[PDB]
Amino acid sequence: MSLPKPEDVLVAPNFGIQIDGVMVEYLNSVSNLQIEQDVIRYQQNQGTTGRNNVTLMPGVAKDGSVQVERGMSQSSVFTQWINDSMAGRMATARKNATIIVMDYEDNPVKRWNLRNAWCSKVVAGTLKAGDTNALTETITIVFEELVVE
Amino acid sequence: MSLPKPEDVLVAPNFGIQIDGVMVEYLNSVSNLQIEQDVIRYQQNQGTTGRNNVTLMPGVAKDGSVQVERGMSQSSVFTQWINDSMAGRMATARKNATIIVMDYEDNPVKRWNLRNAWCSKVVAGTLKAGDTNALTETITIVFEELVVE
Amino acid sequence: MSLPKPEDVLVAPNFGIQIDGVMVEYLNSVSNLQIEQDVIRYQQNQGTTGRNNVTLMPGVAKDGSVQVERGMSQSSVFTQWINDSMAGRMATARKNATIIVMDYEDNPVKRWNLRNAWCSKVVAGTLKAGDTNALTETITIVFEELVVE
Amino acid sequence: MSLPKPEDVLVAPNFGIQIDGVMVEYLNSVSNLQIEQDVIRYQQNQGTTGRNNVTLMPGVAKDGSVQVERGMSQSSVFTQWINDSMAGRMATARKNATIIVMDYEDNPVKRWNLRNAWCSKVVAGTLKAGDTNALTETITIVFEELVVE
Amino acid sequence: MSLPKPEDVLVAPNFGIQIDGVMVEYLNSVSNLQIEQDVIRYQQNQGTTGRNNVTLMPGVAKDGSVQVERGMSQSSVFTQWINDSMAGRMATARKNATIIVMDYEDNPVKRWNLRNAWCSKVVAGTLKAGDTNALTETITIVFEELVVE
Amino acid sequence: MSLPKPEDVLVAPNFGIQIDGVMVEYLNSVSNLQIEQDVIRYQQNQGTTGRNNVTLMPGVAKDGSVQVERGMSQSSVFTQWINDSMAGRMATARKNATIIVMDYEDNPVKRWNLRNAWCSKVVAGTLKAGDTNALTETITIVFEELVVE
Amino acid sequence: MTRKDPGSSIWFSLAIDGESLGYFNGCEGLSTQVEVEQRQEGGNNGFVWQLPTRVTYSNIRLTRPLTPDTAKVAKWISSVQTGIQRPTAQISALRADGSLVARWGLIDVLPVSWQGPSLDPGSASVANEVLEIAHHGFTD
Amino acid sequence: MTRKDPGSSIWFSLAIDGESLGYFNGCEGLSTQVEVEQRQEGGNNGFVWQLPTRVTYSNIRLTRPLTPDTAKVAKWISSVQTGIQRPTAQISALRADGSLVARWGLIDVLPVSWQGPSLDPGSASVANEVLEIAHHGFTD
Amino acid sequence: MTRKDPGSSIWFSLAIDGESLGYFNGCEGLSTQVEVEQRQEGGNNGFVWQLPTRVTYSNIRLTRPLTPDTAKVAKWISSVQTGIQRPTAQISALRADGSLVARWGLIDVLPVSWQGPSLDPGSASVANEVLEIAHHGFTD
Amino acid sequence: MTRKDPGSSIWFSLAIDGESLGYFNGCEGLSTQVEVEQRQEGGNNGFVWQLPTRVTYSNIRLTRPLTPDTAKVAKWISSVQTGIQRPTAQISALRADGSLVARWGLIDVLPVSWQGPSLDPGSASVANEVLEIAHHGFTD
Amino acid sequence: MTRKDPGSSIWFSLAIDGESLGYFNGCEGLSTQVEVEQRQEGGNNGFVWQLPTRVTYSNIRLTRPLTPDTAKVAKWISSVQTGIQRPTAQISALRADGSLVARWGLIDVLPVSWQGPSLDPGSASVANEVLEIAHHGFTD
Amino acid sequence: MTRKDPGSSIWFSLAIDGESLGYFNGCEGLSTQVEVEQRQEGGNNGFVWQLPTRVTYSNIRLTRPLTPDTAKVAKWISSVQTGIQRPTAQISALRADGSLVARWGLIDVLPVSWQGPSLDPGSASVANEVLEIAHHGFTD
Repeated sequence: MSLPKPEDVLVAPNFGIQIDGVMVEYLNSVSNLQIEQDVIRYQQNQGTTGRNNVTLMPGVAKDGSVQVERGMSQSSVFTQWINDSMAGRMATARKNATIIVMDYEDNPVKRWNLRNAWCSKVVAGTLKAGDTNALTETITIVFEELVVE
Repeated sequence: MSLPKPEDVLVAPNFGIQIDGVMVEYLNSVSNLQIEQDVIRYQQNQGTTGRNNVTLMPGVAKDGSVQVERGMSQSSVFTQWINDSMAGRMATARKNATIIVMDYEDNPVKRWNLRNAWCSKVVAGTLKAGDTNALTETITIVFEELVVE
Repeated sequence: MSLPKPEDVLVAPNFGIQIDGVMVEYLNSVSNLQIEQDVIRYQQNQGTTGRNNVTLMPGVAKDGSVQVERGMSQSSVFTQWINDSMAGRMATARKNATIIVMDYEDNPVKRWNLRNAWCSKVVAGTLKAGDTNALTETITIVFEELVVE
Repeated sequence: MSLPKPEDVLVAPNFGIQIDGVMVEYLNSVSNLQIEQDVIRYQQNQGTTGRNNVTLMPGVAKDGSVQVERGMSQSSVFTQWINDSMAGRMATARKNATIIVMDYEDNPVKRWNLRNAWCSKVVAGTLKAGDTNALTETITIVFEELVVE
Repeated sequence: MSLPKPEDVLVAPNFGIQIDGVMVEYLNSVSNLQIEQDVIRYQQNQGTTGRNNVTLMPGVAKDGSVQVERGMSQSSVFTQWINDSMAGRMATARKNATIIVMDYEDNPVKRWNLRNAWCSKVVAGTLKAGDTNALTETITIVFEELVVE
Repeated sequence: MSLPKPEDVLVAPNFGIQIDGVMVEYLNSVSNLQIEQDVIRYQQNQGTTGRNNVTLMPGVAKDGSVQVERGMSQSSVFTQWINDSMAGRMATARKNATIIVMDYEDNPVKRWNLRNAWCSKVVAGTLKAGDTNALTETITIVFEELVVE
Repeated sequence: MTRKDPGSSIWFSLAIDGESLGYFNGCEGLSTQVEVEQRQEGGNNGFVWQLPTRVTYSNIRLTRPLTPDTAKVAKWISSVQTGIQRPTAQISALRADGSLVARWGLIDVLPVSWQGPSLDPGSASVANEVLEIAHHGFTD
Repeated sequence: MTRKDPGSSIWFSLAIDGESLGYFNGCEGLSTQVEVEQRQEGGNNGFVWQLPTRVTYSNIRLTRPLTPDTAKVAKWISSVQTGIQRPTAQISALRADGSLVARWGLIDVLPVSWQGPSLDPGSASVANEVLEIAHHGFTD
Repeated sequence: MTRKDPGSSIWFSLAIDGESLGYFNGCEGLSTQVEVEQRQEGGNNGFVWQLPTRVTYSNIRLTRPLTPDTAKVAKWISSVQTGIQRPTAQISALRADGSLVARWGLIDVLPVSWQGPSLDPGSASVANEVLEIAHHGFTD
Repeated sequence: MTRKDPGSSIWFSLAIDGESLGYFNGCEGLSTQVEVEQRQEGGNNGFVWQLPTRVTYSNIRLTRPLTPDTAKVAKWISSVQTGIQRPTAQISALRADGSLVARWGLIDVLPVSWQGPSLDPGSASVANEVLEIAHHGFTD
Repeated sequence: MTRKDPGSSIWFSLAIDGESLGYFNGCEGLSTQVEVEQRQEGGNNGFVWQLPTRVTYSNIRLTRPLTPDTAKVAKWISSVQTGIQRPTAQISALRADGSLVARWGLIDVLPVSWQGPSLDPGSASVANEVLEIAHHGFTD
Repeated sequence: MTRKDPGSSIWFSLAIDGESLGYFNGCEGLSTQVEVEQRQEGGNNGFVWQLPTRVTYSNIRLTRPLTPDTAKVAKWISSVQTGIQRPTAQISALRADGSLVARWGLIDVLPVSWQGPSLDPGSASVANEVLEIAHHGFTD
């Protein structure tokens, strides 16, 4: 924003998913806008292979986007999302999602609207007795349609 | 707990299982809940290949979580579990388990209730004559149903 | 070309794609002139299996360039390019491109003309709350025919 | 076993196998008690997922051992073991084995009985002219029946 | 050669091929004279499985030896070579080749006479905007017959 | 050999092959005695697949020892060995070989007799204009019968 | 449409009525063919008339883990000497919620084949007996 | 000249008219054949005369995910007892833009087989009912 | 339920009585079918009657590692000239504990084929002679 | 010699004349066979006499991407009723220089089959219609 | 006893006597079969009687590396015109120690086929001539 | 014994004489079969007699890279209408240096088929015409 040479610097994410995924949360990543490529080996009168024609594909989606809600506090809302999906109840599990990016000052500048969220995984960090950092309750979120914007 | 920004630090494991665990249980690494996904490439009549419709799968399991009992002391209860269990005798081999997580103060906060245990492996560390650290009796407990909570 | 062997110091890129440019464009990854071989095993009357003949093949193309526009500012041309190819409209998505290499002094010396550009991928960098090194809106550009010159 | 924190230290290996041992020896490598995996996704009548049932498996043998005798002295028992197997003569090839683990003070506390040893591979270290390390006559021992205790 | 224990030095490459050479050539990092083998499990009469009999094969070529002309100067000689093989014109692309090695003092001693050069690949270095090293126009040259001498 | 703890030192290689050796010899590695295993999962009347007995094999061969002449001097002996093999002429190709391991003091103690050797790789090191180390004319030697002693 | 609810091939419920066969574990081949008789009208070239003729239902292979209740199936099969009872089976496809997608049923059944477990000391899997069911009309 | 890229094997549109079968999801085997008759000229070695004879259209296998609207196709097949209907269906191939590349139309439709879903407790997929169809001619 | 005790396909017990064939190592193809006969009612389209007639048992292929006791099998097979004997065989599947899941038996056996070892200088396996077995019924 | 002019299997030129079928993209099966007749002499064991009898030219399958000009092919195939035309084809293999290595020309063609595109929502490819071609002889 | 002497399938010994065919390198298909005859007892549903009938020995495919001594086998095969000779043959299985496990013998032999080497400029292998051999009976 | 001279399957030499076919590049299927007539001696069981009858030589498939000299083959094949010459052929196997292991020769030849190149715009290979050749016997 401020300069013609800006960078959307780090330390500025958030979300607005209806599951109360708030407060401590770091290290979301692996966002993608997948599109693969076809192959045709077209022919002509000259007999040259005619280069390599390429044509469009489906939006691959399935972008597992990994969220790391560092530290599993008394809040167990993340494990309620997956435990809901395991038995079904799509009325509450198939949640819309949004990832917010804020600029050099804490103001939103771009939003990666997520069409469908799933939360198909939840892992926990190693429980080593003698280390220093904290448990990480990493979540993997799957889509149905690709991100927008 | 103490603050709205908490972190259950790495140093708070313990295991309450019917096999008599002892003072050293130390490292404990892999623990997750996997559901997986499929693909429906449903297309309507507008001609679009449509979004990759995604539907629910079963509760993928067999997530053995490795319990590194630092020290092959005279307590051979781990190998015994493998042994009797290897020769069958599932009357004393299922042994539903539990992993306990505590705060800075040693009070349980979140417990990963298990459903069935196997102890399907037990590897000892290298025996180099001249090294420094201890001997690790790594375990590979296996589930039948996934963890709970 | 000032001296006998001054080569080309790598700090001199700039693109020339038809869509609107970018101030920074702070990386430009591998570009290739790919073409593999064939194999014949011909033997002469003498009896030797003979040197394995190697004939030719088509220029495989499909060269992917991971143009990295350091910083996702409000310039959404990159995500407008792919979102355009998601639905079609080759009239505005099949735009030929040019990569310019500049001399030790900022003058163009060699240009890699691209016969067809596609923008089949846009991937954002990880958002670690507490890290550095800004955001990278890495782009992958596909071809139809290989580069020229 | 001096105190309830024994952490049986790793620098105490030895083994009496039927052929003559060696004064110098170290690096007794991975020795485990592995079990297989049986999958039987069972279905009830609630239409539920069915927790993937896990069953019992054969104790899978062939636990490879990489004994590392420091250097090839004039002693040639190890290469006589393999040269004996490569021709036959099981009367002197299939021999029992026993890895001994010693206490913090040099007394035996736990023994890994091996039912059948084979010595299926002897490999020498590199012969670099200028290195400072020593030759290693690494052995690989396999089993017919898994270890005991 | 002056001393009684010469072993050459890495700093003595040069090559004369019918296409024009360049001033500085950083690398050439593959030079193989590969020939493969067989396996015959021949049986005599008394019963042994017999030694692993091995025989002689083609001197398999395709040992493209990647070359690194440090600096894509205005000299477009390399990209003219590949641009011929792409369109055919094998009369001028199938070039004979040589590689010269010199002593501790610059004088040829051993020459790797090639037999058929092809230049089937031209790859440029990353155009990082801020690095320090130069630009490498790496060339991959393929053979029809393996090297000589 | 002197103490009951011979740290039989890495720095003592040499070998005598009927084709003239070299005064200087940079490398020697990857020599072993390899035999594989069967897996019979036998059954009794108790039904336990209790053990998987293993049975003897051929003396698996083709142990590529890899000789590294410290430098490609004017001595073209190694490339004459392979160039002889490529055209046949087993009268000069199927050469016996013997790697010698020398005592702490430069005396022979153990000898790896190579029953039948025949070279198949004379790969050479890379040429960098600015490096420091030397040219390595790596040799890969193939066997027919495993090494003896 | 509440984001639909498309069927899948994991959730189901397979059962046979009558004799204590219990609930099975995997279906296959449920199909209804229609025999068509092709008559080539000699007057005009360009196609061959397609006319329907009868409807035939193919066999169904049902599999389940080998459990001690397999003695019931052998008793049922070997009852053909004294007469076979023909109960009414049921094949259903579900979603993870346990609700219904489309429930089929077999009007009358008849054992055809019973491929027993393939015992093997090496391969690690569950013994899967296979029961083959003859078919009749679809219930409605 | 523009780049009229050809029909990708992804974008399409499949439909059946008449009975509410809706829109399908996959097609295979759409083909027209002629039965050449070979007569070997006796006095001339060197070839065998090829003479055209009639034109025939092969069957098509249309597959869609199993949805609760599968009760219609099962009803349609079983309607042959009391009178069947041949609705007229379409098969079209499109590009990403949704324009038309080549639109074929089945002149008359007759069901032949309906391979139902293959239920399986292990395989992670989605039930795909297979509805065959008898060709009768191409529209124009 | 004691967490049940489902059958598996590793633990077993295979034996033949009579001639000292001993205990085998792997079964296959143990199966029993029914020869149904299809008759099509003329006036009632939509189904074909599935009348049940007889029952046919199929052959069994038993395999074991080649051991010096294979002379007994060749003696048994080549005894058909001077009179054969039909002992009674058993096929049982067990869980790991060594208990019983389902014990089948063969009323009367008869050799059919004996595929000997596939000798090979390269492949690293173990000789597995195969003894096919004819059948007469299940014991109860 | 000029380092020879070796054959290749990528560069080619496939065309059909006559109706505006245009240039195709992939050949297959171009083959000529004879039909030898084996008569075995009774009194001379050791061999069976081989006597040539006629030659026969096999069919050719030509494939190309599904372009909007596929309407011409269906028009050609469905012209059998009102009268067909046999144009003259060509099948030529080339080296990358664009020169000629071997040129075959089909004397008279005739459609046999047209396997249309195989539409599939999940498979990333491009539709390849297949036009089988009957044969009458090579040209010279 | 003494940790048993288990059979293996890598050590062997294959030889033909008489004509200087020498020692071979691989065997396959050594098998004996008895053609059972099935009789359906009319009045008793429940099985089909199994009755033995004759014994039949199948052919054997023996392979060896192509060696200049292949002129003998070609001469032996082409000796049918002037009278053939059938020498006894031996097939034996061995352990690594070289001790006998089970030594079979072929009473009388006869060539059936000789699949010569499959020459190929690309494939890196060794020519393996195949000598199919007839059979009469096992020796004792 | 000069460490033997074992045969191999890379070095060879394939040629046909007479018509300028030149030297080929790959062989296959070179084989001789002797038909055996089985008569079941009714008196005694345990074996079935094996008797030799005639000796038949199978076809050979020779392949080579497509070269402009393929016009000679088509002239040879299409010469049936005017007369076919049967030139002698030769198949040989050599070691690394180029000495002889076993040289076979076909006394009389005859074309049976010529499968031309399989042109493909994507598959990177070299066109390999296949000339199937008849046979009359080995030479000595």
